Amino acid sequence: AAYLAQCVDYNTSKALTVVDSDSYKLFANPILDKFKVNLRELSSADTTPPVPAETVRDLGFEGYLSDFITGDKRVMKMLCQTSKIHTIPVSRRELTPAQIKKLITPRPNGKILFKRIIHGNRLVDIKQSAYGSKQVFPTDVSIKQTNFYQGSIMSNEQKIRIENEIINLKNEYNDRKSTLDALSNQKSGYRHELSELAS
Amino acid sequence: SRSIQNKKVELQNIAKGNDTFLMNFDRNMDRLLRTIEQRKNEFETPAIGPLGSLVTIRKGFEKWTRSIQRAISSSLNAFVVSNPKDNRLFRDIMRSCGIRSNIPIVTYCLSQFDYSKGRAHGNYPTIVDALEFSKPEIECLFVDLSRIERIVLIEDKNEARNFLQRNPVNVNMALSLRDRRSGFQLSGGYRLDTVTYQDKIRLKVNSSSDNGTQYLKDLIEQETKELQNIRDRYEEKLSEVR
Repeated sequence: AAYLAQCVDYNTSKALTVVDSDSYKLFANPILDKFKVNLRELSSADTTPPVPAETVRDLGFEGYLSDFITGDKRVMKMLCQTSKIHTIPVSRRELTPAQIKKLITPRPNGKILFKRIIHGNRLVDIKQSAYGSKQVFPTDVSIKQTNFYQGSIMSNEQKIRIENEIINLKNEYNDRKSTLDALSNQKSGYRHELSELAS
Repeated sequence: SRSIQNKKVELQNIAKGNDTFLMNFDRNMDRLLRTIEQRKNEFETPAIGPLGSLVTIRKGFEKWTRSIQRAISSSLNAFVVSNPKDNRLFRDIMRSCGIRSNIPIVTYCLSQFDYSKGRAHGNYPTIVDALEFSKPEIECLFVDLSRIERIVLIEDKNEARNFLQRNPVNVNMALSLRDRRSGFQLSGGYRLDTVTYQDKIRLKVNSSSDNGTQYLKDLIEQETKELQNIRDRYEEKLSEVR
């Protein structure tokens, strides 16, 4: 989940998956006016990793972000095409520095092997300056965990507060019921006295 | 009322002058800058900072001065380093000085270069034209990394959509005005995002912080108006019920 949140921005992670731009407009006209929610169009790019997972794992990886998440077919397809999770060699093992520097140097194929990788709890993006020295340069940033993409309680505090509210309201209901019973007893006594007086 | 109080607190903090440009990026950002300057031994390119003085907001763009501030303040935290050893030294100095925030590392030596290869050719002046640049090395680094030379600041939502549909020479991003609280970021021809302007002015603005103080005062006034409207509506409801 942390890897998905790092590779796929939270705006896209909160964005509604839309099949096409036409439906995007047609269903954003009534929705965006009410609630400002990002909409990510279902693209049509590649859905499979560009290279076999063996070559990726030769650097010390495990697989890809596409392999590391599941979910709705259209949403997963949009993630694989727009965000291209399958193009991200993702792992929970940090790469060896030798292979890291091998990736820093452009590969003999003409470019770097990958522009976005995840090793351990860190993410490395390798880019190149458009002009000037145009050095092929990496960038490593630590990856932080999150509870997204997990239908689990963590507002746990809200659950406890609501349970306390349930208990208090049930107790109040029982107390009111007891007061009603007392009122009924008083009414019965009054009616008994009235019957005695009438007799 | 809590939102109004938070806006008042922000107004007081900005007005006191404690929201200094040096501390705008982070409270201990200056500590990190001093440490990298003192520990740029492995840095073939010094991790020069702060870049807000070198990359300041320019007038005529107060419509998205906050939007440009947000964008290039998210992008500004990336400094210039040469080799991954410099990234390790950056992490070491972060652990040493204990900077409250984290600085992304760009492993590219500073160099000055022409960006006319992908210069934006549109009616809207580029972000480079929207920013005062002092150091040519830092200016070139920002242009290359952020691709601001391929961006024209289109001023309206549908105008941005149409202009991106036209796709002139190097037109990728559009920063349109909706209000002083939030604006529009547009890309992809029809991709539109309503983005709230960044409250913390990390990016240096040539205009004094008093503009931010007055903006926060206006925000407080509008939120008090909203509070009054809500209170009156609920008072009407409760009066009818009673």
